[PDB]
Amino acid sequence: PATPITTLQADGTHLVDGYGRTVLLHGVNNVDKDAPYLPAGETLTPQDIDILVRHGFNTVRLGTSFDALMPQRGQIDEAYLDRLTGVVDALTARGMHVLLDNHQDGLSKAWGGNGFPEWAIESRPREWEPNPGFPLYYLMPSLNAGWDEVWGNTHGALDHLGTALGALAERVEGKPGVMGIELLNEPWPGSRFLSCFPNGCPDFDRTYQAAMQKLTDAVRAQNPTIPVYWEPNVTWNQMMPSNLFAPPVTPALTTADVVFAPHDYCIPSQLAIYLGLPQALRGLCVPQQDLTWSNIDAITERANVPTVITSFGDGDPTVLKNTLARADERFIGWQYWHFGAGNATDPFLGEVGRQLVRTYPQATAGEPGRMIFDADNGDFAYRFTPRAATRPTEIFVSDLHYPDGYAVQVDGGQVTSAPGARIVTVVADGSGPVTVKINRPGSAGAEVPD
Ligand code: NA
Repeated sequence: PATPITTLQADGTHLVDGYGRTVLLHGVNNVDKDAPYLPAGETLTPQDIDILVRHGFNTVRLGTSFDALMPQRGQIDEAYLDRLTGVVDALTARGMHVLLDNHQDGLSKAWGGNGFPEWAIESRPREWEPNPGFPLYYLMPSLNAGWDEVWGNTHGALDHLGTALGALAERVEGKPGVMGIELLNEPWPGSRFLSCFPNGCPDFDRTYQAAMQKLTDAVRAQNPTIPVYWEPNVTWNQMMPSNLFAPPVTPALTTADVVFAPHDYCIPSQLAIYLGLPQALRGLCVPQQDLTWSNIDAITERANVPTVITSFGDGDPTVLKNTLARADERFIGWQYWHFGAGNATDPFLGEVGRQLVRTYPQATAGEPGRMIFDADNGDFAYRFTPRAATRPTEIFVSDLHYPDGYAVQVDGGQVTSAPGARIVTVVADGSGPVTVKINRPGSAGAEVPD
């Protein structure tokens, strides 16, 4: 008898469910970048969804796009919206919190990318201008001129995008499992991007923040309560800090339920995948990714809003621990790139899945304390401080790490679930801290960090 899914509400840095519990989201991306969008029989199947549930994932970052929503000037595609809501409903029915990702790469299909419809952008690449494809096409002069049209609202591109996202927001209004709308994937600053280096671009971030606020206000005009997810400008991915929410340079947030949505990629990993550069350069992933996490801490400290890592990984098993361990340190959730529809085999049964599939507290009837998971042998420890909630703490137990079953110990509380349950339920004895250990029966287990 599964716990009915609820809306999530940001309370400082916490996402809190309808039962008063603090939620940790671990899941995947599923994004359709080419017309026709979400066509019959090419979306996530019940077998796909069974795979996600089996491995205890509780979120999907589901792609949409301006092009999908408004493929002709001023004309919402209501049929596309039917198809999208069908996928959303399928996911939320199985306990997945769905984040609607307004996706783009390279601005538009004019450049071989996706996201903004071609009718909305005037700029076009010339026949003689080199196009290196993703990701280096962000250096093309015509693609930069396109971005300038966006941030200058030269031809009303953001006004139309506001209409599109407003229509989406209206369509999903009232659905508790919709965790929000992510306003724009990887926003690129355009022609003056060199102002972001080597230490960020406060003036651009003022422009960007105002655009995100305008979009947020348009969304909220049609759906007053839906959470909105704001990415940093994408020079973030080249180690640059964000200047969002940094008065007096940029405004303090005065809008409820805004969540920070950064990505966490290793540059040399991505360069090896897309350019064929030496894989051994990934020697630098650890220190470079540590820089990203430090940039996240700065936002957390200054703005006091939640963070979800909305994209990371991209098939490289060597880099995952850098995200996973640092996210666990901060009790921050995440969505892995990428999970395709129509899987003929479970793609989580190898090295990537060994790390992504974890024992973890999906919802805590308390304030989270420190947590560790050992992805080699399944050792798990977690401490938290109880607060009153209307449901118990629920901890998903990896279906991969315990081939002879699992043992659970709780200090300061009790296990109320059956032996071998997929979900461990824990009720606190009192006001004092609760410590949960889960491990293989013969293991001495993990210790709570610090
Ligand atoms: Na498609």
